[PDB]
Amino acid sequence: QQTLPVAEVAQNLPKKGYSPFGTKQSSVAEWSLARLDDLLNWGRKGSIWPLTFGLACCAVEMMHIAAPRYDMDRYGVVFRASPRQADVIIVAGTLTNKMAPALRKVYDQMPEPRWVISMGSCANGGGYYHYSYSVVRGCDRIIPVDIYVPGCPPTAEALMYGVLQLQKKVKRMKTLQMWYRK
Amino acid sequence: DKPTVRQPDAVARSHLSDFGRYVAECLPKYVQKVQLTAGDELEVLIAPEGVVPVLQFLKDHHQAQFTNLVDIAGVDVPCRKNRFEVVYNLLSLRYNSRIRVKTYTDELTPLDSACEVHKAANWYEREIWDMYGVFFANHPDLRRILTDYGFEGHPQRRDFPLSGYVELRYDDEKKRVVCEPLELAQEFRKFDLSAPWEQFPNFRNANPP
Amino acid sequence: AVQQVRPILSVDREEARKRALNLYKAWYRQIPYIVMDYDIPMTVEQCRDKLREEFVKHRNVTDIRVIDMLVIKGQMELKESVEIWKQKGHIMRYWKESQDPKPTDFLSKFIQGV
Amino acid sequence: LSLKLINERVLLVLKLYDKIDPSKLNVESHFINDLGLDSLDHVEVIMAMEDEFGFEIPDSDAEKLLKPADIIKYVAD
Amino acid sequence: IKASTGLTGLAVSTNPHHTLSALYGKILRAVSKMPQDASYRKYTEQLVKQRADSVAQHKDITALEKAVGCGQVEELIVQAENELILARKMLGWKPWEKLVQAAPAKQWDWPPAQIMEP
Amino acid sequence: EPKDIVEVPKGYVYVNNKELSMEFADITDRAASTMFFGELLRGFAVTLAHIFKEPATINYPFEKGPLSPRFRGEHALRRYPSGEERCIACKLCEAICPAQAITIEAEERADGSRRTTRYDIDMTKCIYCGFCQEACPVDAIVEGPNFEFSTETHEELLYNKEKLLCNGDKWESEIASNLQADHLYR
Ligand code: SF4
Ligand code: SF4
Ligand code: SF4
Repeated sequence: QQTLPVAEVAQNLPKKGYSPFGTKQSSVAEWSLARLDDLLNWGRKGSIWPLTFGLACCAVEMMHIAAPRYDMDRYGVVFRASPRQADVIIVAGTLTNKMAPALRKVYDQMPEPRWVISMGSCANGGGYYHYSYSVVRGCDRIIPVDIYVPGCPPTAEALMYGVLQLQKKVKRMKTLQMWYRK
Repeated sequence: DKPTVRQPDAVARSHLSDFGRYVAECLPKYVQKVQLTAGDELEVLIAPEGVVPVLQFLKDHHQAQFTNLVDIAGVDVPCRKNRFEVVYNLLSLRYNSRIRVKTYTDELTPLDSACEVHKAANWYEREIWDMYGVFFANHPDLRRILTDYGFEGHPQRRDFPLSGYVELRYDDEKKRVVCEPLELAQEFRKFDLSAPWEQFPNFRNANPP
Repeated sequence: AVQQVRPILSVDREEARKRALNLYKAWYRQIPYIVMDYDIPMTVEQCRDKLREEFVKHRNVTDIRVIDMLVIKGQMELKESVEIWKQKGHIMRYWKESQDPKPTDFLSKFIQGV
Repeated sequence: LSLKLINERVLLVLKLYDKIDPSKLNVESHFINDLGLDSLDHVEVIMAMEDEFGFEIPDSDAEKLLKPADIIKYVAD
Repeated sequence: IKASTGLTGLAVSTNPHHTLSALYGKILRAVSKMPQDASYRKYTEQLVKQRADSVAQHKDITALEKAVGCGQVEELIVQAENELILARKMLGWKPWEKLVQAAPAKQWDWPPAQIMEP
Repeated sequence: EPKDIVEVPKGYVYVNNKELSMEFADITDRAASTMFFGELLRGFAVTLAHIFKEPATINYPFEKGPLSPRFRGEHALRRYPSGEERCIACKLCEAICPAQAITIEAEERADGSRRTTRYDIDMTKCIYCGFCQEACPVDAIVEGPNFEFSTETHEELLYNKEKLLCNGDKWESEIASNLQADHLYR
C-alpha cells in the first residue's frame, strides 16, 4: 500500500492546490472549462441532500449524524423527503424483496446527477441476513452504488467519513472537461 | 446451598398443578393431556376441534379469566403425522399467571379460527397461514402478511430451503426487477454440530410408547 | 386406504369443480383491467392464454382438499391483483421472462454442461 | 322474443369464438360431446355470450347450458 | 357513588347489586340445564352461590368488593356477563362427554425423530 | 391544588388525575394564559435561552472521538514480536462467526507449521460482533481501532489475508496498546 510521504520528503512537496485538475491547462479554452468545471463541483459538493430513507437499524445512526454531536448540516447536508429534490440516497438497512421494487422506483425518480451511499452490512452485501429467503443480497444488485460504508451499524463518524468521500468524489467529476475532448 | 442452580418457585408450582387438574375435569371432551413444564409453566394439549371451546372457557370462566391472548406460535415437525403444531400463550391479569394450549394439525386440515374468543388473533393467524401454510377456517380475511406478494411456498416449514429458490435482480431490458433461479456466490456452509455422547440421561428413557 | 377428514371449503368434487370455474370467471373478467392498470408488455389475448396455460398445470389433481387449497391460493392472488398491491414486477413474474430457455435434448445439455 | 334475432346472436357468438368450426353449428349440437370443447373452453363461450347479450348468468343458471338449444331457450328470458 | 371507574371506557354502574343479581340468577338457570355429573356444573353452581349471596349480603359496593375481592364491582359485572356467554355456548358443545378425538401415536412426543426399539 | 378524580394506591403514579378547579382565582389564571399566549411564552423563553449555550458540535475530522479501548472496528491479523503470524488456522473464528463471513484454508507449511494459505473476511457480511476476537486462542484476529475504511467499490470490501496482514502492521502499535489495557477484563 502506498504509504504517506515522510516529513522531510513532504517538506519539499508543493502546496497541493484546491482544484484536482491543477492549473496546467495548455489553452485558454481548456483552462476556462477546468475552472468552470470546479464551479459546478463546488456547487454540487457543497449541498448534498439525502432522501431520508431510513429502512432499518442503520437508520437510527443515520439520525445521529444529524444530531448536534456531528451535525451533518455543517457540511451543507440537509435531509429532504421528496425524491425529486433529493440528490443523494443513503440506503441504510436490509433491502428485502418486498422493498426492492420500491427502492428502484424511488431511485429512478431521483433526478441526475444522483449518487447512492450504502450504509452498513445489510445494504452492502446482505449483511447478517445474507442467506435469508427474502433478502436482496446487497443493494448494488438493484441500484448502482457510489460509496460503501461498512459497519453494523456504521459509527456516526464512520458515516461522516463516508459522506466526505462522496464530496471528494463529487469534487473530481470531469463533466465539462470531458465534453471538450468529446 | 448451590448458587448456580436456579431455585424453583414452589408456591407458583403448587397453584398451577391443582388448577391444571381443574381444567381436565371441566373439559373432558377436548383436553387430551395436561402437563407442568420444567419451567413451572402449564401446558394443555387439546384436540384440534377443542380450540374455540377451550379458549372460550379459559377467557370467560371466573377461575380462569385468561383474558389476554399473547401469542400464537406455529411449530413444524416433519416426523409427526400431523406435522404442524399451534401454541397459544395466554395471560391472566387478574390471577397473574400464564397457560399454554397446544394443538396439532396436518398440512391440509383447517384449524378453527379463534378471532371470536380473542380477536387479537386476527394477524397472528394470518402469520401462521403465511409462514407455515396452516389454513384457518372462518377467518375474516386470510391473506399473506409477511412474505412478498406472489411468493410461492411457505418459508418456515422445515422442508423449505433456507435461501429459497429464487432471487431478485434488476434487468435493464425489462425496466423492472425480475426473479431468477437462486445462485449464491458462497454456499451456506453447514456445520455438523452433533455431539456423539449423550449428555442429558434423564430424557433417554422418557416418553415410553 | 381411506381416512375421515375435515373438509376445507367443499364437500364434493362437483362443488370443487364449481368453485374452480368461478375462479376462472373472475380472472377472465379481470384481464382487461390488469392490462390497463399495469405498465407491462403483455396484451389481453396473451394473458388470457396464460390463464388457460396454468389452470392446465394442475390437470391431474384429484384430491378435493388439494383442489380447495389451490382455489384458496388462486383466489388470494386475484384479490391482490384486483387490487394493485401486486406491483408491475410481480404480475410479469407469471411469465419468467428473464429466464431464457434451457435446451432439453441430451446433446445440447451435454455440450452446455450440467 | 325476437327469436331469430336471438338465434343469430347466439350462433354468432360461436362463430365469432375461435378454436371452433362453423360445421355442426346447429341448435341441437352438444357443446362437450358434439362440439367437443374443453370444460374451460365451454366457460369461455357462454361467458363470452353474456357480453354480446349484456346479461349476467349465475353459475347455477349457467350450469344448465349444455346446447345452443339450452342457451337460446334460456336466452329468451 | 364512585366519581370515576379509573378505567377508560368503563362507566360507573347504577344499581350494581341488581345487575349482578340478575346475571348470577341467569347463570344458575343456564347451568341447571347441564347434566348433574358435569364437573363444570358442580363448580360454577358452587361458585355462583358464593358470589351471589355476597351481592345480597352487602349493600355497600365498597364493602362488596372487599367481601368478594376480584376487582371493582364494574369488573364483577363484566365477569358475570361472560359466563352467561360461556355457559350458553357450552350447552351446545357438550364438553362433558368423552374425549372427542383420541390422540395419535407420537403426536405429543419430545424430542422428536428418534428410533424407538421394540 | 385541586383534588384527584381517582384515589391512588401505593407504588403508582398518575399522569392525568388532578381535576380542574372552578374558583375564579384559578379560572382567570387559566383564562389569562389561554388569552395572552401565556403557555407559549415560556416555551419561547426556553428556546431563545439555548442560543446562549456553547453548541455541542465537534469539528470533525480535526476533532473527533471519543471512543474506548473496547471499540470494535476493522479487522487485522496480528503477529508475534518475532514477526511470525499468530494465526495457526485453528478455525474457531470461522465456526463462531455468526455471519459466516470468514473463510479459511490451511496447509502444512514448508517448515511444517500449521498455517493458513487462505484467510478471507467478507466485510459486507460481517456484523462486527467481535466473537472472532474472543474465540481466537492466540489473539491472532482482532477488530482494530479503525472505523474509516469506506470504499468506492464492493470488491474492495472483501479482505484477503494480505490485506488483513497489512492492517495488522499499519495498526500494530495501537492494537497492542488496546489489548494490554483491556485483556484483564476479557
Ligand atoms: S447493517 Fe447492522 S445496523 Fe445496519 S440495518 Fe443491518 S443489522 Fe442493523
Ligand atoms: S466480528 Fe463477528 S461477524 Fe464479524 S468476522 Fe468477527 S465473528 Fe464474524
Ligand atoms: S481463531 Fe485465531 S488462530 Fe484460529 S483460525 Fe481464527 S485467527 Fe487463526
